[PDB]
Amino acid sequence: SATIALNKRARHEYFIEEEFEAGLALQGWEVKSLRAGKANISDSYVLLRDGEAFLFGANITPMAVASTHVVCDPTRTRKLLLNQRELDSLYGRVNREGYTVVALSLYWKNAWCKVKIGVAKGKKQHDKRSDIKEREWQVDKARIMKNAHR
RNA sequence: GGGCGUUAAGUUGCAGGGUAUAGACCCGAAACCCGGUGAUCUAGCCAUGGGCAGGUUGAAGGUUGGGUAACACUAACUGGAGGACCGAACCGACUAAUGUUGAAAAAUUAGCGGAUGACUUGUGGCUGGGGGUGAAAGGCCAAUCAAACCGGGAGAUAGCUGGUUCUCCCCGAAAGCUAUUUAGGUAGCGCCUCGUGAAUUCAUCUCCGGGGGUAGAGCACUGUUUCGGCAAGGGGGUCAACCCGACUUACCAACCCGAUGCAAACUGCGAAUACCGGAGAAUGUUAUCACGGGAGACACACGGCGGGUGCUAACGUCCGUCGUGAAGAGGGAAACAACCCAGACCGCCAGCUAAGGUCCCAAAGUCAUGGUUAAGUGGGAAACGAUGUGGGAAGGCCCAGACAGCCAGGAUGUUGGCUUAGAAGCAGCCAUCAUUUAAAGAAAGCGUAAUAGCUCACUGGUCGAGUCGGCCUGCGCGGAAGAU
RNA sequence: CACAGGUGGUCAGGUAGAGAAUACCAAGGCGCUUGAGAGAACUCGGGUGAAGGAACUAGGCAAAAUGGUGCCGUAACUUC
RNA sequence: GUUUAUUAAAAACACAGCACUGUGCAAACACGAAAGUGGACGUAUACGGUGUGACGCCUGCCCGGUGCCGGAAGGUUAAUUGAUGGGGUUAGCGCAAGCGAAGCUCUUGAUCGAAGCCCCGGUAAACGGCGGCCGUAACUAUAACGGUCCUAAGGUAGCGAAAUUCCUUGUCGGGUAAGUUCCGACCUGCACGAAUGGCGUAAUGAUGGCCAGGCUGUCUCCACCCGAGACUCAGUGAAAUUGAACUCGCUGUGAAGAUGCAGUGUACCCGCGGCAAGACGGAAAGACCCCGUGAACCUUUACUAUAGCUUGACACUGAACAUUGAGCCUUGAUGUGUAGGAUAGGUGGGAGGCUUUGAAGUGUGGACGCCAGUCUGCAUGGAGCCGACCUUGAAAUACCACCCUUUAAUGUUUGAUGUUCUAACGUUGACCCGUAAUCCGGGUUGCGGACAGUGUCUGGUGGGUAGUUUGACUGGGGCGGUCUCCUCCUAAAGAGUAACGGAGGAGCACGAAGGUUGGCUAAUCCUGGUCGGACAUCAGGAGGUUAGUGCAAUGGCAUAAGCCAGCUUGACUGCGAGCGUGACGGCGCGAGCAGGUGCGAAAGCAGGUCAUAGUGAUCCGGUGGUUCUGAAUGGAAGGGCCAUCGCUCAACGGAUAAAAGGUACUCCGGGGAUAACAGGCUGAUACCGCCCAAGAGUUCAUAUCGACGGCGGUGUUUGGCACCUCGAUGUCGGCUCAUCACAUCCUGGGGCUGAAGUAGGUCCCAAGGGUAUGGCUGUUCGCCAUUUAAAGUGGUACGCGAGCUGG
RNA sequence: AGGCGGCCCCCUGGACGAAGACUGACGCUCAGGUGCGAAAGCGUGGGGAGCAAACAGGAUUAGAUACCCUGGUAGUCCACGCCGUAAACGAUGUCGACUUGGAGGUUGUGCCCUUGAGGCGUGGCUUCCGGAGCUAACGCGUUAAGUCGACCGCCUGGGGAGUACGGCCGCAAGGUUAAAACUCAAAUGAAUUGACGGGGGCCCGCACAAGCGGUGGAGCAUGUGGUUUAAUUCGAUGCAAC
RNA sequence: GGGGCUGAUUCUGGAUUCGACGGGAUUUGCGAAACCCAAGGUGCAUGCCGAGGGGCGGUUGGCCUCGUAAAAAGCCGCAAAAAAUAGUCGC
Ligand SMILES: [Mg+2]
Ligand SMILES: [Mg+2]
Ligand SMILES: [Mg+2]
Ligand SMILES: [Mg+2]
Ligand SMILES: [Mg+2]
Ligand SMILES: [Mg+2]
Ligand SMILES: [Mg+2]
Ligand SMILES: [Mg+2]
Ligand SMILES: [Mg+2]
Ligand SMILES: [Mg+2]
Ligand SMILES: [Mg+2]
Ligand SMILES: [Mg+2]
Ligand SMILES: [Mg+2]
Ligand SMILES: [Mg+2]
Ligand SMILES: [Mg+2]
Ligand SMILES: [Mg+2]
Ligand SMILES: [Mg+2]
Ligand SMILES: [Mg+2]
Ligand SMILES: [Mg+2]
Ligand SMILES: [Mg+2]
Ligand SMILES: [Mg+2]
Ligand SMILES: [Mg+2]
Ligand SMILES: [Mg+2]
Ligand SMILES: [Mg+2]
Ligand SMILES: [Mg+2]
Ligand SMILES: [Mg+2]
Ligand SMILES: [Mg+2]
Ligand SMILES: [Mg+2]
Ligand SMILES: [Mg+2]
Ligand SMILES: [Mg+2]
Ligand SMILES: [Mg+2]
Ligand SMILES: [Mg+2]
Ligand SMILES: [Mg+2]
Ligand SMILES: [Mg+2]
Ligand SMILES: [Mg+2]
Ligand SMILES: [Mg+2]
Ligand SMILES: [Mg+2]
Ligand SMILES: [Mg+2]
Ligand SMILES: [Mg+2]
Ligand SMILES: [Mg+2]
Ligand SMILES: [Mg+2]
Ligand SMILES: [Mg+2]
Ligand SMILES: [Mg+2]
Ligand SMILES: [Mg+2]
Ligand SMILES: [Mg+2]
Ligand SMILES: [Mg+2]
Ligand SMILES: [Mg+2]
Ligand SMILES: [Mg+2]
Ligand SMILES: [Mg+2]
Ligand SMILES: [Mg+2]
Ligand SMILES: [Mg+2]
Ligand SMILES: [Mg+2]
Ligand SMILES: [Mg+2]
Ligand SMILES: [Mg+2]
Ligand SMILES: [Mg+2]
Ligand SMILES: [Mg+2]
Ligand SMILES: [Mg+2]
Ligand SMILES: [Mg+2]
Ligand SMILES: [Mg+2]
Ligand SMILES: [Mg+2]
Ligand SMILES: [Mg+2]
Ligand SMILES: [Mg+2]
Ligand SMILES: [Mg+2]
Ligand SMILES: [Mg+2]
Ligand SMILES: [Mg+2]
Ligand SMILES: [Mg+2]
Ligand SMILES: [Mg+2]
Ligand SMILES: [Mg+2]
Ligand SMILES: [Mg+2]
Ligand SMILES: [Mg+2]
Ligand SMILES: [Mg+2]
Ligand SMILES: [Mg+2]
Ligand SMILES: [Mg+2]
Ligand SMILES: [Mg+2]
Ligand SMILES: [Mg+2]
Ligand SMILES: [Mg+2]
Ligand SMILES: [Mg+2]
Ligand SMILES: [Mg+2]
Ligand SMILES: [Mg+2]
Ligand SMILES: [Mg+2]
Ligand SMILES: [Mg+2]
Ligand SMILES: [Mg+2]
Ligand SMILES: [Mg+2]
Ligand SMILES: [Mg+2]
Ligand SMILES: [Mg+2]
Ligand SMILES: [Mg+2]
Ligand SMILES: [Mg+2]
Ligand SMILES: [Mg+2]
Ligand SMILES: [Mg+2]
Ligand SMILES: [Mg+2]
Ligand SMILES: [Mg+2]
Ligand SMILES: [Mg+2]
Ligand SMILES: [Mg+2]
Ligand SMILES: [Mg+2]
Ligand SMILES: [Mg+2]
Ligand SMILES: [Mg+2]
Ligand SMILES: [Mg+2]
Ligand SMILES: [Mg+2]
Ligand SMILES: [Mg+2]
Ligand SMILES: [Mg+2]
Ligand SMILES: [Mg+2]
Ligand SMILES: [Mg+2]
Ligand SMILES: [Mg+2]
Ligand SMILES: [Mg+2]
Ligand SMILES: [Mg+2]
Ligand SMILES: [Mg+2]
Ligand SMILES: [Mg+2]
Ligand SMILES: [Mg+2]
Ligand SMILES: [Mg+2]
Ligand SMILES: [Mg+2]
Ligand SMILES: [Mg+2]
Ligand SMILES: [Mg+2]
Ligand SMILES: [Mg+2]
Ligand SMILES: [Mg+2]
Ligand SMILES: [Mg+2]
Ligand SMILES: [Mg+2]
Ligand SMILES: [Mg+2]
Ligand SMILES: [Mg+2]
Ligand SMILES: [Mg+2]
Ligand SMILES: [Mg+2]
Ligand SMILES: [Mg+2]
Ligand SMILES: [Mg+2]
Ligand SMILES: [Mg+2]
Ligand SMILES: [Mg+2]
Ligand SMILES: [Mg+2]
Ligand SMILES: [Mg+2]
Ligand SMILES: [Mg+2]
Ligand SMILES: [Mg+2]
Repeated sequence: SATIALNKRARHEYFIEEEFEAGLALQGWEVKSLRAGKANISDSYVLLRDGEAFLFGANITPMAVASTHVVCDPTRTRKLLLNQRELDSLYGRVNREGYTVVALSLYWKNAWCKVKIGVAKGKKQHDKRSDIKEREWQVDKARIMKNAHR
């Protein structure tokens, strides 16, 4: 009885180029967090290591049904996965410059928990001009509706 | 074929046991309802009268004047508004003692608040009970109020309570089953009576006919579990400490073999008793079922016995089976319904006896031979101790002098290096074999800078009868501290 | 009940006081329907107290103490 | 200011000020069934209802629940409404069945029908409602911060250990020598809050809490004195109580704490004044607690009613016009199956009544208009258009018209909104008159008018008003749980046999999963083999009931009662001796026999399932059969018998067609049959002693503690039992006094010591003497101040109310 | 001075000119005082169409408690009261005297034939240029920020702070007067030169759409990034490299 | 403290994250640790004595080598910090 989660504060920040739809591997005492709607995907960026992708930093919180006692950790290098013909080429995409690949949403389709994947660009950035083209398009079309009609 | 009848003499009286409908054995409710009666107190209200002694405080307005151009504002003066103050009569009831079959079924005493107001008050009219009135407390409406009081249906009703009065004689229960808006009541049965009718009927018991699955027992099986052999392969290697790993102890590991367990929801075993059914002797008031009259009771405790609950705790709970209590007096357990003995027809200044007792209170063995106790246990309770004891079976020393006495010897190797601080036995693991054996410890025990030592272990010697220490026992000592 | 009870209106004398309060008095009234005796504990109503002052205790309840006019003097605070 | 007279003056109530809402005056509302009467001889700046309470600053979010307001397209529906239908009567056909015309009937209820409700918005100064969880900052501290789930929406203005805050005496500070109260702040507000009002606030309060001065018998600790009682003498002279008394102490027993019992100790009989521990002292049939299928009031969306309040029907109740509804004078009369001069003939005869029982041209004013055409009318003419068909699963709008999925005029025909009028009625409008009368009647006129208001019926509404249920069981009640039925065990070897004792199940499934006939016979493990895989299909081997029974558990099963295949229906009709089974109701087992089966050839077998669970009394009604009856006869609308339907009536042998709560305003009947305090009885837990040695303590078990475990004691603390007490012993603390125990707090004696001495530790003895004052708190306890030789642990109805305080 | 905006009536302040007569400095400034004083806000009542904070909803939004839309209450309106701050700006206190011009616009007046809208004059207010001269300049510039006089308030660097205490002032909101410790050494007005603008106009270039090709699709030639590496020896590391 | 509710959108039922990871099966080829024999190739050979090793050390008690007695190996410790792009920013 939980709905589709999100980590929306990335899309108008980075550059998103090509998208991939991963799976996970949940590691022992911490799944009903997602079933209840408790999550933290704050600054979750997949460090590619050993040909074996991991999520780190994300604080999926423990539940309260499972006693909060012999539970696992909120943050853990959780071993992500995804099909070989989709994984085995993205190293050449991501391993060049100040790139990481992030998590996007811990949604679930096909009765099954997921995580999204998309290659990112950088933060040391004048990230202005395509937040400027919006007000150099909306005001422009208002001005030219005014001009063409009026 | 069955089921229900024809084997049936019934009515109307009178006495009577019940059941029925009427209050239905009697007294006893809070209330519910129908008529009535009350607003002399009180609750509000209404018309018409009265009361408020004495002091204070000084509002508004008004002047005499400043103030401005008027106003505003302001100075003293007058004027006396107030749910204003202090404090009488009057009200009111806050605090405290007294008084509580007091003086009074709500008050005295001493302090207290309001006291020209939403006041108080005289007298008189109005408001009716599921109604009034209410600064509204569920307070008040005649000392009574979450529906006043007075008659009536009222003999409301009470499945609950206490009482029910003359005598003798007979028999004599139950506290259980089921079912209950049912647990405290009643019904049907089971149990006691009174009458009728009927059979060796039932009852006790020897032999005989049988079905059991309790106790006890047993582990193939449901399931349990300890250990060895058999044990795959393992997280441990002492050793790589990079390795294909030098691998093996207080480790686990299969359906496995051998042994041992336990057990209400385990049984291939299995009584004792209990019960039903036949055959037979005696015996008893036919004690037995069948019908009929009338019950009572359905709140049971203990005590033993096999058991669920509880802590093998209760004068506990809840059932089985039996005795007693209830419903049972008598004796003894000091008294003490249940315990142990025992059934009170009645009288006797009559004998025998059960249980329990036989010094005295007090009725009887100061009896006997044989023991045990020395603790006033007997006269309140143990895990545990012990040269207290009494008995018995041993076992090893025992006169080729041993048991404690009493006297001597008690070591070289070896301070073993160590590791402490010096390490001889001493602070500490090792090997303590052995030189030299009459016999003597790389040390049994102390100590402190180590020490230095010290005895002893273990023998020799002296010395002239029992020991020395383990079991089994009856009796007993301590542990054994409570409130008048 | 010959009961510390309960009810309204009319008149207010002297003397110190603001005054019908209170005090002592007049005119008028009554002296309280059981009385005598002794001077215990104790109860009630009462007076004062060495020294300490709330230690008492639920809490200064009670008691004590203040108390009248004239004049001086009089805060934070306020809707003045 | 004022209230519980007769225990409560307060923080209660009431007030002015405000906010809303109702009310157009015959008000609105209330009492009275009505007449009227208040409101008010007033008129929205007035009155009623409710909410909070002066002013000062302030009064935030939410309309989902709930109510109220408006709105009416649809759903929804009474009273009326009887069209259709459905079943019996009887003229008559029935030779005898059966159909059965009108009439009276009995039944079913299409159709017209308002409010309400469903629905549409609003409104919180209407009832009310106002969240979680998680993450980072400069590691410490939180988190402005993002995350994301639900609601209608997340408590903002101010406040906050408070009159509210348990844990809690939260923390810190001031006040104190010390402060569970107080005062200030702080947030972590279990469970503050904005008109059931928040935070301030001067003034007052017989007010709640607290601190200081001055004061004192309030106190340490009382002393005299002043009186009235109390005491003796004289006079009068009572009550509440009482089974009876020749009425001692202790220990034990005992419906369990003795003035009476058993033992023992002590006591000359009898007064007088005091004291109040005991006679469970005296009063008030215990009010707390609960059983009662007693009782009262009270509430709400508990049950049915019911005053009112509203909605419609008809009557009181009337006429013309606009709109009507079916009707109401004759049939015009429409017509596509892809088929097509294209507007086609239900059964039926097969082709013409016409043609003077008077047909069309052509232009085109209506109309079916997929332009194919047409229902074409008729405004000046004196006359022949169609029929088989051309495409024919269905031949002509060429020839009857019982006249239709389809439609018109002219009059007739009645419901509603319309409108107007007055004659019914209202007039608590005006004026005159009875007359001396503001009522009443009568008249004059004016206004309103078929509304309104009444009656009967009916719908929605409705704690304003009344009647009552609200179950029992229980190791006291409520709370929870349980209640029927099935098997085991408890169940003590026949049957039976308890608890809120132990573990489970069931409210069905099966037209085959039943029937007979013939067969067939298990899991498990190993070997071998294709994708074979850890367990599939196959072959053998062991295996020997360790599998399976449509489901729980037990007892069975191999002749199988399991697993297949073949047949087709005995999961039969009427009976049933004779038994097991319960109190009965009643469920259970059936051999054998009559009818007609099935299976197999036959002897034989089947009245269910391998058995035990899978259900429900009675009434009340509907259906079918029913030569049972049939209120005079003959029928039947109805009643019997037979088959059979509608219950989680589950509290299951069922008090009703349907039923929750509060009482500390309380009331009656009872009981220790059952509670709270106390007594008794256990004694696990508590406490206090002992026992075993891990070890600590430098070496060294016991100077001194002792983890692992043991035995035992007193009868104190928390608990269990329900014996005594409910026609009543009063219960926490403090104030007052003594007494006893001894497991000792000092004083006293001694031992051992990691005891040098001062002092210590810890046991052996010993109860005779002593055993504190303050603050906080009700407190005992507790904390702390500060003493002290020490400030003992306990029992004694947690000593002590016929002696007091009453916090 | 804020402010003042249809039309009319009533009542009324003030200005400016005509040509005189008139009293003779009665005049100027003014701390404190008194009075007015936008809009907002507050109190009492009213009326409340539109508009429209807080408020609700939709979005835009990485977020949006805003800009946009959709609705909508405080208020804006009236009357009577207090408030007494505004960029209450011409950021220029009041009164005077003088110092060259022009172009307007407003209103009043004298004369000439105004035959017609005409001609030159003196007035009054106001706008725009602009000389002398002054200001850092910007600019003002007979209405001065020029030349002088008469008083009057006001400043002594920015923050702190126009804040706190305290007094007055009112119901309040806060108006009213008005410190300091401390802490930087700049804040600051004009101008100029760059650069930039989601400011402007104007212009270019295969930079743009017009059209043609291939890149990016799979392989394959070349280089690089990274991954591996005893090492694969360095550099080229968006635009300007592969 | 007891009592109820919540423990994956199956809630009396049968996962398909097609999701590179750990463990298993099938298809597959040539090295002896996946397997074996001395003929097809071939000489001074095997082992027990005994002895030794990369500026330096270690392991299988042993991997190259050696004949009456001494010189040379694959991997591990002391050390090229063998961080390559470092986490999301400016200083
Ligand atoms: Mg028969
Ligand atoms: Mg007779
Ligand atoms: Mg009789
Ligand atoms: Mg009074
Ligand atoms: Mg009082
Ligand atoms: Mg007074
Ligand atoms: Mg007064
Ligand atoms: Mg009350
Ligand atoms: Mg009374
Ligand atoms: Mg009454
Ligand atoms: Mg009554
Ligand atoms: Mg009667
Ligand atoms: Mg009676
Ligand atoms: Mg007898
Ligand atoms: Mg029952
Ligand atoms: Mg009974
Ligand atoms: Mg009873
Ligand atoms: Mg008899
Ligand atoms: Mg057994
Ligand atoms: Mg009989
Ligand atoms: Mg009885
Ligand atoms: Mg009983
Ligand atoms: Mg019994
Ligand atoms: Mg017994
Ligand atoms: Mg027993
Ligand atoms: Mg017992
Ligand atoms: Mg008992
Ligand atoms: Mg008996
Ligand atoms: Mg007896
Ligand atoms: Mg005895
Ligand atoms: Mg006898
Ligand atoms: Mg004799
Ligand atoms: Mg005697
Ligand atoms: Mg004798
Ligand atoms: Mg003798
Ligand atoms: Mg000797
Ligand atoms: Mg007097
Ligand atoms: Mg007298
Ligand atoms: Mg005296
Ligand atoms: Mg005195
Ligand atoms: Mg004196
Ligand atoms: Mg004194
Ligand atoms: Mg004190
Ligand atoms: Mg004290
Ligand atoms: Mg006092
Ligand atoms: Mg006094
Ligand atoms: Mg008062
Ligand atoms: Mg009163
Ligand atoms: Mg009272
Ligand atoms: Mg109030
Ligand atoms: Mg609404
Ligand atoms: Mg609502
Ligand atoms: Mg309607
Ligand atoms: Mg509100
Ligand atoms: Mg609102
Ligand atoms: Mg942090
Ligand atoms: Mg609290
Ligand atoms: Mg406080
Ligand atoms: Mg509140
Ligand atoms: Mg509220
Ligand atoms: Mg005597
Ligand atoms: Mg006694
Ligand atoms: Mg007695
Ligand atoms: Mg006497
Ligand atoms: Mg006496
Ligand atoms: Mg006395
Ligand atoms: Mg007494
Ligand atoms: Mg007595
Ligand atoms: Mg008594
Ligand atoms: Mg009683
Ligand atoms: Mg009673
Ligand atoms: Mg009237
Ligand atoms: Mg009621
Ligand atoms: Mg009950
Ligand atoms: Mg209970
Ligand atoms: Mg049995
Ligand atoms: Mg038996
Ligand atoms: Mg079957
Ligand atoms: Mg067969
Ligand atoms: Mg079955
Ligand atoms: Mg008939
Ligand atoms: Mg008949
Ligand atoms: Mg008849
Ligand atoms: Mg029943
Ligand atoms: Mg019934
Ligand atoms: Mg009794
Ligand atoms: Mg009892
Ligand atoms: Mg009893
Ligand atoms: Mg108690
Ligand atoms: Mg008790
Ligand atoms: Mg005992
Ligand atoms: Mg114990
Ligand atoms: Mg020692
Ligand atoms: Mg010891
Ligand atoms: Mg008692
Ligand atoms: Mg009692
Ligand atoms: Mg009594
Ligand atoms: Mg007390
Ligand atoms: Mg002692
Ligand atoms: Mg000693
Ligand atoms: Mg003593
Ligand atoms: Mg003594
Ligand atoms: Mg005792
Ligand atoms: Mg006591
Ligand atoms: Mg005591
Ligand atoms: Mg007493
Ligand atoms: Mg009290
Ligand atoms: Mg002149
Ligand atoms: Mg000034
Ligand atoms: Mg304004
Ligand atoms: Mg207004
Ligand atoms: Mg818009
Ligand atoms: Mg200013
Ligand atoms: Mg300006
Ligand atoms: Mg200025
Ligand atoms: Mg100015
Ligand atoms: Mg110029
Ligand atoms: Mg200047
Ligand atoms: Mg100037
Ligand atoms: Mg300021
Ligand atoms: Mg520049
Ligand atoms: Mg620029
Ligand atoms: Mg082009
Ligand atoms: Mg590219
Ligand atoms: Mg390409
Ligand atoms: Mg390079
Ligand atoms: Mg270089
Ligand atoms: Mg390049």
